[PDB]
Amino acid sequence: YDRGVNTFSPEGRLFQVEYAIEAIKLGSTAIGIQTSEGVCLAVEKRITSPLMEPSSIEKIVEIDAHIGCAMSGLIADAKTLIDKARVETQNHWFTYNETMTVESVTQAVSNLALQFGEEDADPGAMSRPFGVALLFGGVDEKGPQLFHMDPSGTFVQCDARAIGSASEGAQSSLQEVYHKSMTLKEAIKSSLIILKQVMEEKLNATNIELATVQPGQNFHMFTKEELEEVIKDI
Amino acid sequence: TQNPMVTGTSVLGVKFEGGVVIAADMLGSYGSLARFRNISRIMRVNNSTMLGASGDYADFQYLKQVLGQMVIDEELLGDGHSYSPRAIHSWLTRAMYSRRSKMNPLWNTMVIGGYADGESFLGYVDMLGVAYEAPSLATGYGAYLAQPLLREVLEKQPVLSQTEARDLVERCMRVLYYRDARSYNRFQIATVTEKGVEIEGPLSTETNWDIAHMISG
Amino acid sequence: NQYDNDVTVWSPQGRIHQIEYAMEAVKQGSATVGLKSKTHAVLVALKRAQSELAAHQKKILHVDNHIGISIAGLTADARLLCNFMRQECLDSRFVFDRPLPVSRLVSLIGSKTQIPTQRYGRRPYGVGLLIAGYDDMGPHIFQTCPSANYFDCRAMSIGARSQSARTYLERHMSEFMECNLNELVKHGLRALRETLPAEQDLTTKNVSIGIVGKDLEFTIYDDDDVSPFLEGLEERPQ
Amino acid sequence: TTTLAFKFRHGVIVAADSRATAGAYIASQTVKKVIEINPYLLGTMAGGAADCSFWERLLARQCRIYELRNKERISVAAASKLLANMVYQYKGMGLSMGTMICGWDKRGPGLYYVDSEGNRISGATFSVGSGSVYAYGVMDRGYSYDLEVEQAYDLARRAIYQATYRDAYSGGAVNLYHVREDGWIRVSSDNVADLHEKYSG
Amino acid sequence: RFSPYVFNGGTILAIAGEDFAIVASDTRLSEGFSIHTRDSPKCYKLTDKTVIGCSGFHGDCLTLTKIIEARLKMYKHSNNKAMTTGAIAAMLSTILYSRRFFPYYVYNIIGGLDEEGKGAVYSFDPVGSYQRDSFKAGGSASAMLQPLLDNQVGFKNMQNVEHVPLSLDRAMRLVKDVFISAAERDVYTGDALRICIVTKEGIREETVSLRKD
Amino acid sequence: MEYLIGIQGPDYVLVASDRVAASNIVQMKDDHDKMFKMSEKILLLCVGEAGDTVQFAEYIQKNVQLYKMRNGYELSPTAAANFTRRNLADCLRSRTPYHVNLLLAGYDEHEGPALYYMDYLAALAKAPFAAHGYGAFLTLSILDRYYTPTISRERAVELLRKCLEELQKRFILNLPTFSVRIIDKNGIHDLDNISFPKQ
Amino acid sequence: SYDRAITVFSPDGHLFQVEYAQEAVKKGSTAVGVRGRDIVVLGVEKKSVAKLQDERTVRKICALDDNVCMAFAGLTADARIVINRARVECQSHRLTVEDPVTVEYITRYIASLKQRYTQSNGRRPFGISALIVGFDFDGTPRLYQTDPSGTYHAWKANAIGRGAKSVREFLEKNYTDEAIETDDLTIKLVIKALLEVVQSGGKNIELAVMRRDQSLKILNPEEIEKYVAEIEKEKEENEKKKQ
Amino acid sequence: SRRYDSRTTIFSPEGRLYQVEYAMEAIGHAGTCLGILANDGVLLAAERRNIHKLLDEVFFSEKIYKLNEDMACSVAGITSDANVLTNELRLIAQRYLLQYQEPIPCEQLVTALCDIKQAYTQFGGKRPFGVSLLYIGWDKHYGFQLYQSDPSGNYGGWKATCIGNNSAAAVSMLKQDYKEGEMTLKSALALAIKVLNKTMDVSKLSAEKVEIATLTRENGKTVIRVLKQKEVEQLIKKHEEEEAKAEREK
Ligand SMILES: CC(C)C[C@H](NC(=O)[C@H](CCc1ccccc1)NC(=O)CN1CCOCC1)C(=O)N[C@@H](Cc1ccccc1)C(=O)N[C@@H](CC(C)C)[C@@H](O)[C@H](C)CO
Repeated sequence: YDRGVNTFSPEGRLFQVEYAIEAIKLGSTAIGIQTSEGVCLAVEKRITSPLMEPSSIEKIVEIDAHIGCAMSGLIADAKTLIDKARVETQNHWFTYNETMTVESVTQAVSNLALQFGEEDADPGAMSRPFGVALLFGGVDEKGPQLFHMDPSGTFVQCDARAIGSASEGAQSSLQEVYHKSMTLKEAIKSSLIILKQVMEEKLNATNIELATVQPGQNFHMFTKEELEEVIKDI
Repeated sequence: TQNPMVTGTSVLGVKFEGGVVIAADMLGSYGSLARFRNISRIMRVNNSTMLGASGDYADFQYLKQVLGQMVIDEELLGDGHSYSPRAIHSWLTRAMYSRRSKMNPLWNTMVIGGYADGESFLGYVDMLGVAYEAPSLATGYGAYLAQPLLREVLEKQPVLSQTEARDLVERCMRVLYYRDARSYNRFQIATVTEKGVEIEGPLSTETNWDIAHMISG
Repeated sequence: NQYDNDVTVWSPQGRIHQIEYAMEAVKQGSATVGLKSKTHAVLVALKRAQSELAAHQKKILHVDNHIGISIAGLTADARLLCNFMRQECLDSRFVFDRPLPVSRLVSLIGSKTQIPTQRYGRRPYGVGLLIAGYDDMGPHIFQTCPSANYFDCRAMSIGARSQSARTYLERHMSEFMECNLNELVKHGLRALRETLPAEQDLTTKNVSIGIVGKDLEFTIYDDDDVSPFLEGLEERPQ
Repeated sequence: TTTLAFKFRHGVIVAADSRATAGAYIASQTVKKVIEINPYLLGTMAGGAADCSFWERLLARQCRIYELRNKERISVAAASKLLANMVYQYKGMGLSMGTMICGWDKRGPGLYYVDSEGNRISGATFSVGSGSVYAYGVMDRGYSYDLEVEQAYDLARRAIYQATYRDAYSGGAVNLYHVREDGWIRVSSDNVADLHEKYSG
Repeated sequence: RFSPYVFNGGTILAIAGEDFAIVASDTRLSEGFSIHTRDSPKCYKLTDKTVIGCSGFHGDCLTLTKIIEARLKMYKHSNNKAMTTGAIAAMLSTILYSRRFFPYYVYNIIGGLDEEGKGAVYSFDPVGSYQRDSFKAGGSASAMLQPLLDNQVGFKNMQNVEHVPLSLDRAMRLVKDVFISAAERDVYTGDALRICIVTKEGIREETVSLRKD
Repeated sequence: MEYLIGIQGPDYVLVASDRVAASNIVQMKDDHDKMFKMSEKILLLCVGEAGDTVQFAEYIQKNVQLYKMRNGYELSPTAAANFTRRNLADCLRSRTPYHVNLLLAGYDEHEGPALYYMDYLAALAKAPFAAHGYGAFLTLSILDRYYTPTISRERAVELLRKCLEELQKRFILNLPTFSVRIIDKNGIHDLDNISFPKQ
Repeated sequence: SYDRAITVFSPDGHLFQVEYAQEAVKKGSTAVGVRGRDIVVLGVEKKSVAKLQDERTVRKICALDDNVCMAFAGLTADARIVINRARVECQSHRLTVEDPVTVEYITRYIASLKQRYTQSNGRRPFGISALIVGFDFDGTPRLYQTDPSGTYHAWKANAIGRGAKSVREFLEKNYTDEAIETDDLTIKLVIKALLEVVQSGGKNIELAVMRRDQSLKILNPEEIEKYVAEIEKEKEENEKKKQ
Repeated sequence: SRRYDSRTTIFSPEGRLYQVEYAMEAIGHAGTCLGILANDGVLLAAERRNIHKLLDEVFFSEKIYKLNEDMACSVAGITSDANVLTNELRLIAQRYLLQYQEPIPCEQLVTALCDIKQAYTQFGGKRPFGVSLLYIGWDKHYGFQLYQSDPSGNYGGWKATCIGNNSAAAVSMLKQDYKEGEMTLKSALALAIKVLNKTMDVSKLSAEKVEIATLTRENGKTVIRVLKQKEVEQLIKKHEEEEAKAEREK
């Protein structure tokens, strides 16, 4: 039995969107932590073969010099959203000569939420929701901020948040170790610990990627050596 | 409109205590020809405002149609809200500027008189979208002839009675009939008060021609 | 089951199931209350949180200096409709230099939201709205449904367990018209808190307030700015 | 206007005046005619002020998006080609604009001249603006690839100065930038009134 | 044929102090050789920290004003913050350039306070070219106003003089003086001078009188 | 103002252009190149309007290369010439016409050496020798006087020298140096730049 | 036009059309590729040898530009479409940017195209996977792999098509620094990996190589027979005198 | 609306396009049509389904279309779709000619049509063209050429192949009597007569029932000719005189 992509369930929800939420659960788990010293984003790479170059797996990307993004689920869908975000930030800079607040970027991307449909639509318009979940970590005038967005388009600020396959467990483990006054080192440490817990493979310097955005320093992707130096104090 | 055809000349306006008065002759001229000597260039836009128009009469008829429709549309709702004179003035400004920017102007210069919330309103709108408020207004040759008289009085006595303003208007229409070659000795006076809008019928202006016998001496 | 999946399909009982299913989306969100005195219009919204580490969802949005809304349902549709209302208000100010009468804005919401309920492949807006506004007809509380129907209210509540709030408001309607601002917000907060089991109550972390009136533009109080309203309330019963 | 730029052994020297006129009237003498596109990319600016500013700003935006997308920095040739392509679509519509895209590339020091007419040429030295001829004189009479840094600074500064002396539509203050491999550096910003005292006596 | 432009006159001035910003303009609206009105200030309050002065063709002045208002509101709805002065300057640049091939016949000067509380002026040309200034004039009498301020505020062409920062009082009297002098020579400048002072406290409006000829 | 010249031999095509990029009254470039490699055995000499030249030429070039990639073999000089002529003729009555005069040099494995001449109006004509620009008015006659269908490449280069020297003598424009290339069975060969030690 | 959602989500969160396209890729002739020091080699298996068919007109290896080559696996027509659009893009890049093209860039373009076809109305996912190979400026040799979903990655060596898992496992167990230390040795590695799944021949194998700043070179069946002879000799001089 | 859609451009769970395969099934019922490549030319030979006593015969052919002065094609399947595709082929050829001022290379024409067919398989929601085509031609790049294209938008270059009813047996039979590099037009015609003889359901084979065309290179120009009934009769009779001869040795 087939139906339209904008059909409502008797419960009052859109089938395709819910199914996209279901699609997220099969993606690599990622954790973002907000801290007055900066925001951190960590994610497992899930390398399926020794032949696969792990440096070509980026689930953490730079939206702008002050904003980075972590993604989980169908990455191919996420690429579009990332580019849209970058373009939005640059347009805003061009127009207003200032940086975008993390919330504004997150909202902008969130506006592409239910922009799908069949009839009464453009030829190039989306046929289905984006099967991906996003964590926007960045530093603006309101300091360090972390946001979460799902295919529903509902975006909300989080102090600490985990998305992906091991979402629930990692979220519990996050609740157990978060107080609104951690240092950034503590946040990174905790992130990597929970990551090591939830990952099926042995956590190493080529198994994941970690990035931080702090009030004094731009978006920084942790190199192999730095990753090792944090994994060191396991 | 790129080339105006049948046109009307000056339109006068002036505020007074508890109302606004506007005047305009009933002439539509086809160049130098006084072709249509019995046409109203004043419209009652609802009960709180009113409009006088200079320039192409056809475009004025268009604006009359449109404004009438807007007022009807609003009156259908009956939600307790209505178009204030300032609102109508703002709309008209927007419209004229819009047509101006399409390089297809409505060849009109208009004076909107009104009375709402105990305040007297008088607004001017160009065909280019140049708009403003003033205690006295005069379009066309009036702006060169009637307006100097109006300002002289208003700077010596800001508040006028209805009769005073009406007298001033009459005298100005007399001056205009004297000096404007495209005017006509048959005009209309519209008035806004709290009682509403009232347009008085075909008026004439008394004329003195004694200076005809001053050729020699 | 064969009349369930399209908004252009009438049931043999003279009903449209997709519209009703869309109506069910309003009850999926956190409850919200709206009430008016004779000088002020007030929205009180119970913000919801996923986990304790996630901030509470925004429920009150600014539309114009004289108009604000409280949402209940799909946040995306809510943002859409909100941007629409904002745009219409801006248009009204641009053209007439006067604020758009609330009732007319609501009418436009009705007209817009009615369209997709009659075209194949389209869907109703999955969101309910409480609109608080002030114009020269006084304060106004309006309610808009996914069925594109709208209501002019003295008081209203929509969403999860909003029945309690409704039952409360229906008793204090007579009091509402003469209350001062603080008493009005009080009543709103009591109505809102009625939609909660006794193990939980209102907090500065989970309550938002929107106020508009003859002496005040639409303002949103979120955290520490809510305390002057909460502090001054009964202990409630069990 | 009176901007000029030349590449030598130690990078790319860029210089400009700061005068902005509206007819014979001098509207400003404090105009930054050297736009900082990237920390490695500079763009001189001559002709229609709004045109140059807008289009080079848009160019900067585009280069930033390129940097984010390709995870690498845009080349001088690619930036100049980008600007040229953007401008060409408006050929004949009356955009007055003549700019120089300067920087350090994977091919070393890069310098391009880009017109609103449609020109786009790489070269050693370039001078653009109403006083370009006067600058060309002294610059050509004093140029060498083996110029030492301070010498290059002197040459550029002096050329812009003499240009301001002869050209009625050039004046204000000589601004000077140096583009090196690790990025560009704001060398100087000397007012013409002072440079007169320095150069004459 | 038909011209979509008409010059309506008007002079405009902005001065930036350490903790203040003055935006002043005459109140004369004219056309050809006639006066439209003597009560038409060219100053527009945008935000508590920002005031805009617009001179030239009145149609484009009104239009551009209303546009700026609407877009201020939009930005406020979009970012939950008010537009900073420099941001309004950049936005105005883009808006002006958006009509690059059918320009607003408008001279624009923005005066206000930056994010550090200090004063700032931004001068514009009809198609979006703008820059930050300590003081700038625009409009019909611009060439009459500028040279004195270059001398008195910029201390230009003055030997062994002290560089004492401009106080609000001296700036005010300077504005009144240059406008009074301009009313003597410019036929488009007269009637009244409105001055808008912008400090941390907010926006004051003063109104001096100019001759009526 | 720009100058192009082509001389076809029995088994080769010799082409040359000026190296000046000038604007207003100044030379802005002394090493400007007016030639575009389109195939391994095809050169396109384009000259004229500001942006039109490079835009059109590069468009044609990349389209030829696209043909090569799509089909595994290159276009013949003739097919190329008619391709460019088609493009130029199509834009002639459009909104965006390209004001470009051009020469096309080529060598085919079947038809041998070939030289083509194109008006800005997109009139294509094959010729044993051709020239573009004002300089042509001073050189063509010379080419008439001394050209023979069996001319050797050495003699062809010498003839080219006669032409360029004539430009140095009568032409009021500067034009100190010249790009010179040849095309045969072995593709495109860059020759020593004919230059005149002025200053 | 045809405004119909083709690729949609299933209740379990799957995109069935894309998976089906991947199954269509699984039915394709096996295509492998390895990356070396100064060379890069791509080889395609079961070329459906009918001996009455012209080999040239059915090659599964295509050049996109002078810099980048590409092999594929799946629906050949779709592959033609993708390949041509890729070539056009390679030229357009030169038009808008003076520089040529990076392997990563064109790979990203192809991937984005495929994804766009996974999310557009009225369309249908390309039933191909691609092994893209090149030597971008800076000398660094690179190999990438694409997927109908739109996902793309970089590999040291990989395989797609019929029995891709087998050749993937073989390559995993055979990809060393000793292997692919010389050009002929890398090519021999490709030939061996292909022979580990192909129906035992050599006239079924099409192999091509890109090297340094040179053009793409396809190997004649004679040279392939020579390398296969050396491979069959090394399998009897190091696997026969020990077993 | 969504109910009536037959979803023509959609993957089957196995990863295949059903309408394409069904179109192949349609082609399998159409008249047998083969083509063979030689050293001095190339030929097409097709079974005629329009074989009735009352037919008027007003065209040069029935299943053989001329596309270009250097190229011709034969068709198998739905004849109207075939008309569409052939007309479009002529269009493409003339466009290439108009642009480059030289005949379109055969493979380029084939790919050009195949891109359209593939386009019909990937989007639009339309049924594909139930047509397979055989292309014969000459160009200055690859000389004499034979091609085959299926409704899938897929194509290939052959030295000899068959399409239509009983195509498989015909293909194996061609494999048997093939001759890479040693094929002449005459021997190819003999092969055609043989295969068409064993494959055509109605035996004996009159010239009424078949249709043969040849493309050859003669004095700089390309010649395309459809054989008259008499010539075909000669080939048939010769085939019988070679069949009753080999059966003597028993
Ligand atoms: C207000 C000043 C500070 C800026 C000035 N702007 C202006 O002059 C604007 C431009 C309006 C326009 C309309 C339509 C299309 C284009 C432009 N015009 C006006 O403001 C009003 N005027 C009316 C009568 O008097 C002349 C101008 C300007 O751009 N000046 C150019 C010269 C110019 C070019 C093209 C058109 C008009 C003028 C300039 O300074 N160029 C310098 C470099 C740049 C970056 C400032 C140089 O060229 C050097 C100084 C020589 O002038």
